[PDB]
This record gives sequence, C-alpha cells and structure tokens, in this order.
Amino acid sequence: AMNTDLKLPAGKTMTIEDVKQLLERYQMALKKTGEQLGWAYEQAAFPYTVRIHESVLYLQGDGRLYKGMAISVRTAGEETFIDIALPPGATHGDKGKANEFSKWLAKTLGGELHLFSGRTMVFG
Repeated sequence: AMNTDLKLPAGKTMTIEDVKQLLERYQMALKKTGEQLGWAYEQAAFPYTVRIHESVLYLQGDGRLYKGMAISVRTAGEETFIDIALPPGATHGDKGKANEFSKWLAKTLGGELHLFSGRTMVFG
C-alpha cells in the first residue's frame, strides 16, 4: 500500500549488497544502544561508592535517594557472619538494595540469612 524513499546524494551509487551491509550496521547501532541501556541498569542497581576503613566496608549512596550502609565480618565462637548495617537515616532505596545484595550473597555462599524484616531464609 505505501512507500518511503531516500534520494541519495548526487554521484553516490548503491547496490543491494551495500544495502544489506547497511542493515547489518543498523543492527550494530541498535546493539550499542542496548549496551547503553544495560549500563544504565548497572548504575541504578548499585548506586554506591565503596570504601574500606578499619576492616569495615562503607557504601556511600549516590544522590538524595540513597544514604548508604556498612558491611563487616563477625565471628562468634566457630561461627562466621556477614553483617549489613543500615544507619539511622537509611532510605527506602537503601533498604531495598541491602535486601537485594543480601539475598544474592546468601545464594552465592550458602548459609542462613536473617533479614531485617524478621524473615529467615536457609540455603543448604
């Protein structure tokens, strides 16, 4: 029913095989856009800068929506724990991010996760 055309600049020639290469190039451009979206996901999913001070990891939150948290290792008897402490001013955002990282950590290492909601999850 309908048609679009591009009139090429004077003197420019074009074969169907050149057009096929242009379609491939277009898909390469879409891949690059896809990478930008992925990078945007990465930055939003971990909006913290990490520093270590006195064997405690401090995450400092980007912008007003994230304050931060503190991660440390605790031993008691022959037991070992990873602790994630949220400070008094911790945001809605910080709580969610801490929950996300804690669950990933538990899936990765195994053990028994005690979430600040009072829920316990066992891996193993």
